[PDB]
Amino acid sequence: GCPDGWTQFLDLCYIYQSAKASWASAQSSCQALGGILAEPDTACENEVLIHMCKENGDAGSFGPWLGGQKVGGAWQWSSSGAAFDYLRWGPNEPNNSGGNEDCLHYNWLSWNDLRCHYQASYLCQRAAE
Ligand SMILES: CC(=O)N[C@@H]1[C@@H](O)[C@H](O[C@@H]2O[C@H](CO)[C@@H](O[C@@H]3O[C@H](CO[C@H]4O[C@H](CO)[C@@H](O)[C@H](O)[C@@H]4O[C@@H]4O[C@H](CO)[C@@H](O)[C@H](O)[C@H]4NC(C)=O)[C@@H](O)[C@H](O[C@H]4O[C@H](CO)[C@@H](O)[C@H](O)[C@@H]4O[C@@H]4O[C@H](CO)[C@@H](O)[C@H](O)[C@H]4NC(C)=O)[C@@H]3O)[C@H](O)[C@H]2NC(C)=O)[C@@H](CO)O[C@H]1O
Ligand SMILES: [Ca+2]
Repeated sequence: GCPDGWTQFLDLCYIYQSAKASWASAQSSCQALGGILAEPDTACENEVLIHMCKENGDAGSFGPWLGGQKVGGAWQWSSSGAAFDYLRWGPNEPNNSGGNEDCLHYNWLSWNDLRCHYQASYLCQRAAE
């Protein structure tokens, strides 16, 4: 079971929220919905979020926040501290442009590193009931 207006995949529920929110603000928003920024650590979870991005007309540059973060030099999922294993970086990413690209988001439907105060839409996940 997933809540109404959310998209189901295996044991997860996702939702796209149109916003102009920093990564931190987006996290706070997902937490109020009982969830977290989406952490697509499998190829198929990414395909589902990508489909949602296309559905919401957010398939180009400065696509939505995801829950990956760069702590020091290490790319990891926020909720778990897990180092990225499966990767979905876009071509020539990550590139750390301007030196402060410490948050994960979709850029042209691929992962990119972006400055965390950039204002974007966001994707949340929660456990299915
Ligand atoms: C109001 C006003 O006038 N404001 C302007 C303000 O717009 C402007 O900011 C610049 O805006 C432009 C236009 O949106 C930006 O250009 C696009 O950037 C996106 C975002 O990704 C880049 O930027 C972020 C940082 O913000 C960074 O995290 C990413 O890594 C990426 O940086 C770039 O990485 C490249 C490798 O990935 C490097 O080689 C670059 O040097 C590096 N850029 C920087 C700034 O360091 C980006 O996605 C866009 O790229 C698409 O479009 C171009 C042109 O068509 C293509 O050449 C690209 O290949 C890419 O196209 C897409 O590529 C996909 C695969 O990658 C394909 O799947 C897609 O189909 C294809 N899509 C299309 C439509 O062809 C742009 O490059 C830019 O970042 C802003 N800043 C700068 C400095 O340019 C500022 C700046 O002057 O001025 C204000 O006045
Ligand atoms: Ca980048």
